[PDB]
Amino acid sequence: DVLMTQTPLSLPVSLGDQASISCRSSQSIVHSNGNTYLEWYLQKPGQSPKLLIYKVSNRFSGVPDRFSGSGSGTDFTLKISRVEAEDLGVYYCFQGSHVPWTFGGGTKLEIKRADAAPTVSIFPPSSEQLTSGGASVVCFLNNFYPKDINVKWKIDGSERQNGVLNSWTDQDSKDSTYSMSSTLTLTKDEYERHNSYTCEATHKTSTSPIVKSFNRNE
Amino acid sequence: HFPFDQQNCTMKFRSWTYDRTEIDLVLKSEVASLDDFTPSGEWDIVALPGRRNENPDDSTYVDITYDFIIRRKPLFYTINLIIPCVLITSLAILVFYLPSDCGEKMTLCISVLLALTVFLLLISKIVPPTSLDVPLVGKYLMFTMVLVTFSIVTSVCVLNVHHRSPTTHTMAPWVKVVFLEKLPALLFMQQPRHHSVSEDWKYVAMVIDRLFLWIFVFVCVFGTIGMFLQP
Amino acid sequence: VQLQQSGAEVMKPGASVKISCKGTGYTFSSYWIEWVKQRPGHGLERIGEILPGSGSTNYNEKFRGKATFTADKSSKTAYMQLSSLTSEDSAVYYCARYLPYYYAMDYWGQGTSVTVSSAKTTPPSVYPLAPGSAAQTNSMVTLGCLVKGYFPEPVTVTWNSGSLSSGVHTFPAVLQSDLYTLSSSVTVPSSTWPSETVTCNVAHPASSTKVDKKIVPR
Amino acid sequence: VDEKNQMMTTNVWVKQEWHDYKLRWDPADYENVTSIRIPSELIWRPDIVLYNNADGDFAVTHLTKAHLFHDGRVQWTPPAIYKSSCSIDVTFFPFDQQNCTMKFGSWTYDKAKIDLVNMHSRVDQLDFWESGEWVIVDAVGTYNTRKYECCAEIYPDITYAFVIRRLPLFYTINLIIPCLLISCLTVLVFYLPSECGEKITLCISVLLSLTVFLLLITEIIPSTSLVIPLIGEYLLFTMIFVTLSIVITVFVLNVHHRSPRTHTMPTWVRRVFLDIVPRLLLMKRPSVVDTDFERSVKEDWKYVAMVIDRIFLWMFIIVCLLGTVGLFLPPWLA
Amino acid sequence: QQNCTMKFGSWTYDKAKIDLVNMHSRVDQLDFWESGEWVIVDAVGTYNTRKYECCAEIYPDITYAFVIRRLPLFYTINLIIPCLLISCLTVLVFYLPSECGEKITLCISVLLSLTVFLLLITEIIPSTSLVIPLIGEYLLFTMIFVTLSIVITVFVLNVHHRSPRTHTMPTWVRRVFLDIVPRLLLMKRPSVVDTDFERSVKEDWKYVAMVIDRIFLWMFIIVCLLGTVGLFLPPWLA
Ligand SMILES: *[C@@H]1O[C@H](CO)[C@@H](O[C@@H]2O[C@H](CO)[C@@H](O[C@@H]3O[C@H](CO)[C@@H](O)[C@H](O)[C@@H]3O)[C@H](O)[C@H]2NC(C)=O)[C@H](O)[C@H]1NC(C)=O
Ligand SMILES: *[C@@H]1O[C@H](CO)[C@@H](O)[C@H](O)[C@H]1NC(C)=O
Ligand SMILES: *[C@@H]1O[C@H](CO)[C@@H](O)[C@H](O)[C@H]1NC(C)=O
Ligand SMILES: *[C@@H]1O[C@H](CO)[C@@H](O)[C@H](O)[C@H]1NC(C)=O
Ligand SMILES: CC(=O)OCC[N+](C)(C)C
Ligand SMILES: CC(=O)OCC[N+](C)(C)C
Ligand code: NA
Repeated sequence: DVLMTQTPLSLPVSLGDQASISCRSSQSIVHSNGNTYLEWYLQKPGQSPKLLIYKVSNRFSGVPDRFSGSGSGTDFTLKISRVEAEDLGVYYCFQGSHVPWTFGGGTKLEIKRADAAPTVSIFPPSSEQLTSGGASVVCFLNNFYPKDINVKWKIDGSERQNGVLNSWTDQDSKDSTYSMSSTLTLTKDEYERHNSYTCEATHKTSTSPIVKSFNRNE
Repeated sequence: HFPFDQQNCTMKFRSWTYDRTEIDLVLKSEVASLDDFTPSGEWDIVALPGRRNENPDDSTYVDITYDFIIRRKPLFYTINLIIPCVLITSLAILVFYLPSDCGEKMTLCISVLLALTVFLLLISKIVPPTSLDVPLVGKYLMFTMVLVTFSIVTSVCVLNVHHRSPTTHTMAPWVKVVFLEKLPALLFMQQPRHHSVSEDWKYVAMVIDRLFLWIFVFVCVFGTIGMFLQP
Repeated sequence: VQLQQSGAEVMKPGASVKISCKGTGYTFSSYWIEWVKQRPGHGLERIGEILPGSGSTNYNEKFRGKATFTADKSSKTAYMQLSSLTSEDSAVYYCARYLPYYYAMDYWGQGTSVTVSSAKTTPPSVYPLAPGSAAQTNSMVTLGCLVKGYFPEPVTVTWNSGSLSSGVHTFPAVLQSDLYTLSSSVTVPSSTWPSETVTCNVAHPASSTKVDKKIVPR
Repeated sequence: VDEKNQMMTTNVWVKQEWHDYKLRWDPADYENVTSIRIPSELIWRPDIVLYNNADGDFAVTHLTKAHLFHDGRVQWTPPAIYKSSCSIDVTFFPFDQQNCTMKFGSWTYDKAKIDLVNMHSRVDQLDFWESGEWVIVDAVGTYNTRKYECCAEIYPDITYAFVIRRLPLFYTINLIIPCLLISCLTVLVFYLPSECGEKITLCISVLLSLTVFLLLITEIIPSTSLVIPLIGEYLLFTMIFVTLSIVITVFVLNVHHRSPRTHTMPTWVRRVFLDIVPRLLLMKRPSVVDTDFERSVKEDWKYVAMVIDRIFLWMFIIVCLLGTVGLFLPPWLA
Repeated sequence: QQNCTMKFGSWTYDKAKIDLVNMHSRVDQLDFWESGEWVIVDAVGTYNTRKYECCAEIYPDITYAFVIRRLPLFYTINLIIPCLLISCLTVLVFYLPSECGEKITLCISVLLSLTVFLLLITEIIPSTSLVIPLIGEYLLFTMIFVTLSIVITVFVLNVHHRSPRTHTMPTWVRRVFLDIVPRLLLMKRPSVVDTDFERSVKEDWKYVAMVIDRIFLWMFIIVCLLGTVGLFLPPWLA
């Protein structure tokens, strides 16, 4: 199967900027008919893909004229003259030349803006966790940018790495900032034992990690 | 790309009585219908688009053309033409590893040439007699036949060299220093030389075969470039 | 033209599922049907194709044997059967209409989601959270709302009749061990949080469960 | 029954019979005339056609006269030569049993206007002309109705399935037995002494004879890529092993003609192929005492080649028997 | 390059009743479907008028002459190059040592391959006796010389296997074939003195055969080269 590679994995470009997407094939995907069959598909979050370009350059009906394509035997690129809010999504290159036909790796597209410092927070468990027989500790990080975000579960000078959840939210629209919620599940037999729990995180804006702790022993 | 070829056969429909100013042909659908199709067994259907063509220069011309893109299922010929041909070709190199004392070099190489020519003529009978392109299989067989003819000539030379005795031929000093000293070293032969002229002639004939066995193995292995490009 | 896919499916590991794609408004037997797998994580992988008019079928190397295509002509439907469902097979599958070398994948099915898990239907357990006592009070504070121990998808988290919609940051569901969870937080004026009531609604249509637990200050 | 082109040519009488309400009369008023013969082109006829026609005519073309009865019954029995297309299965050629079908039905009248009634449930073979090459095991017409995307109505049709068996004596004698005779000689090369100088002749002749026979069979069977005849598989495997035997024969001939002046026999070769292997193969070398070193070693090389030949004579005999039995007995023993 | 014509005319109307007017001279090719085997060099219709002995009137006709040129890559690959490869091996038998025991096999194989290729050619060309293909003439000349080589090889094999116990070497044979001819052919025998008379003369015969064989290698290489150029070159240079 022809292997298709896309670069970059992510392409942050602010509104109105030029956007360039490159796709390469492990073999030449030319065909005897004088055409090489390459197509570009765009998928918005929670939606089925959509056709944009076929046969390298030919543009599908009903698509903005900003999109354009070009390439040769094994190198092809997609160009967007101007970027818009609707343009956000993932772009795939599809080769329709050699059986079987394979998709590209996909290249997520984002809009860059003034990075904002994260607003970290910590929420201990509730009475419901105690009565039910559990203890959940969750750390929040909201309205931050860019993806250069890391979180660390330090506790009373002890770094605990087990049971750490990684769940971040894709770029928003109103704020165009991400979020990162990490959780740590604790039982009653263990919840009350240890003394202090912290939530360390490091970001590009602030080189020093941000610490946020509370004392179980109180 | 026989037998892994894909054909693009078209059917052009027109009204041989009325021109475009009298009747206008329209497509009920963009593709031909396969609702009641019986699979072929030898040919795989890929696409059956239909297109309505006008002539911007004529204005009285209209037709509907259906492009029948079909793909050959290649197991039959891959079993009945390719494997036998590769089996025949694999024998093209043995002649250079056959001792000259057996007196069967000519039989082997001549038989190989006969088989290759027969297969080439059969392939020439399966394909259209058009002079636009040559099947890669036919080209590869043609190259192998040329190589086998070269090997026949070389085997005749080596047989002449082998049946040489000091009473009929004299071995020049350069022949000694080359074929009994230098060339065997490159080929990792290392003449035992435990101790007579007749055997020197036999060894020289054996060195030449070993040299051409190398050349016919690199070229034959490199012949995959002319074969692997088909599938 | 329209491709209609079957509904979502939940199957136990090791079983086999059969999803269908029904095409209407065009010559169903003359167009290849392409099946595409999209794991929740990332990437589009083409499983294979079938031409309903004939029986011809192709599979990608990764899916040879795992999937099998069958097509019905009397009813314009095409079926893929997946065998030996593991945890990796859980993904969203699409069906698309393709004519090689002439028309690209211009029409796509709505998408069918398949989940492989040994668990059974379970109602959610919402544990509302709030800022900890050992934290300075400032002009801006974040709320907390947690949902866990539910299966299968989806669960919608919302505030009272959309009392405060903008600014809410929901997060994608995750598996702790075998069950799903979710989190959500929002920022509100510190002078309005205590005076003005805020709550995070929870709805779990799969379990036919609707939950309304008001978050009150600790 | 064209296997290469996958067509069946038959000579049939298409017996039809319907009722015409406008062609009734009272025989008492016409001197007791009970029936008459009229050209079939003067009356309405059903347009029964052969759906799966290939290289022939869809509808009847002879248009003989139709027998008409005073009660409105009409009998039409025209002859026809039909070239229908059927899928040929040559897995067990020449012991194969084909299944070729013929689909008949009205073209423009649906089930609500013309309906077919199976006259009999079995093709009439009273006036059949024996072929001597095929025998009709079964010929039964089945009634089917189905809907076509062309039209919104149901079109009935009758499909006749001719199950015909091939009489295999001809192709047996002409292909199978020569193939077996040639196969018998595949392993003889390993028993030929190297001094005869004819191993190459025998192995090459066997290879090219098998190739000729494979190409002769390739001119009979269809070019489909769904099934592989067992005869074809057997010939191909024999070809591969004969090529391997040619390679081994070249190697053995090279080993036989080695002398101390050109090659040196390592200790391990001497040990293995003059002590261990000869014993395991039940071949006992005479304990000879020769002094001349040059001639003594040449005899050792000649024996090593002889031993190597015996190893492959055993392997190929085992492979030939297991390959043959492991390919042809399963299908025979259902 | 064939020149095939089509003659069109009214069967029953003479020039005094129906006259043909050449609409256009050349045959219209706007809708032509390329064969891939032939190329139409020139198709021109010529108006002719002539009288037949049946009838007293003049009958006009238009004759179209199709001048079609063949594309040779197909036969150049399937008939010509194999023939050249077989022809290349027509003098090798004269460089094969007599002791190899393969001269007869080689020459017979060459002869029968050439005959088979001639028979294959015969199945394509018409059975006409007015012209002869150059390929056919070349094949026939090569077969004649290959048969001559077979005869000479039989004689050389007979000579090589002579010994004093069966044949006696004439003095003239010795003189000629061991002094004069070897010098001219630049082949030098080694100056060795074998004692055994039976073995000494058995090596003179083995050398006479080698010299006789060497004479014809020079002769058959010149004829093969001169014949080929002397047959195919003049036609090439139109
Ligand atoms: C099978 O063969 C047919 C005929 O040889 C091929 O049809 C030709 O395809 C080319 C490529 O698309 C067409 O040229 C293009 O036409 C479009 C629209 O007119 C134009 O925008 C492009 O710039 C280019 O000129 C050509 O018109 C078309 N000819 C006909 C008579 O249909 C077909 O592509 C072949 N298919 C395969 C899979 O080999
Ligand atoms: C009419 O002919 C039938 C036989 O065709 C015969 O049985 C019958 O008796 C005849 N009737 C008369 C009135 O001649
Ligand atoms: C022959 O074919 C028909 C239809 O294809 C099928 O119903 C019947 O069972 C077949 N008979 C045999 C003996 O295979
Ligand atoms: C072809 O033949 C016709 C009639 O025989 C003749 O008039 C014409 O000159 C010929 N053309 C060529 C190129 O030989
Ligand atoms: C109405 C008509 O002519 O139908 C012909 C095709 N058929 C036999 C499939 C219905
Ligand atoms: C009058 C008539 O029919 O003549 C026919 C002969 N031809 C074709 C030579 C003129
Ligand atoms: Na022969």
